[PDB]
Amino acid sequence: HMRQPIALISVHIYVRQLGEALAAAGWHVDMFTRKTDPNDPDVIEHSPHCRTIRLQAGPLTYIPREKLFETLPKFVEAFKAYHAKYGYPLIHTNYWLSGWVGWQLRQQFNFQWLHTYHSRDETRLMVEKAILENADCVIVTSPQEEAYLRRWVSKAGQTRLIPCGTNWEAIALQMGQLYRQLFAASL
Repeated sequence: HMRQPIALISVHIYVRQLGEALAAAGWHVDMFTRKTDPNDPDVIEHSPHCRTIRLQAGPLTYIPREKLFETLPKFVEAFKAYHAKYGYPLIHTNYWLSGWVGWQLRQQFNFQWLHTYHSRDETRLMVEKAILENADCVIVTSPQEEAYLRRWVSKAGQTRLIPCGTNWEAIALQMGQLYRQLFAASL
């Protein structure tokens, strides 16, 4: 629908399943995550318009989320080689760490930026505030996490409820609709 090459970013199963259901509905989807082994493949094609791209960004090993922040400037540089060619009009970031990447990108480029929230503290809170303030839309997966965000992080920004679940077709349809809403708001 609406506008073509979209990028989902998950530095660290939410994104993999979303992008495949999105592409089933017709979106051209490139999903980016980090490499965690030097024998990892660079591109995994799932369908003619859906693939996962694994970027070398920090050590070629499994790094847990609580140690990933320092790898993000490298993830931004690796991603910028793909964004330099594909020019993604929409980028959808997953978890606050990928959102830092989205935040850095949005400071340099003009794209529709959506972010999905999920539930060191000093860094996370400042970054989560920056994302809420500058992203076009932040997705929460339950009222309880929306309640937490508004209580403990910030009241700023636009949040939308797309609930946790195992029906990825349904989720993708709701996400797709948001994408198109964002794109039409160009006026």
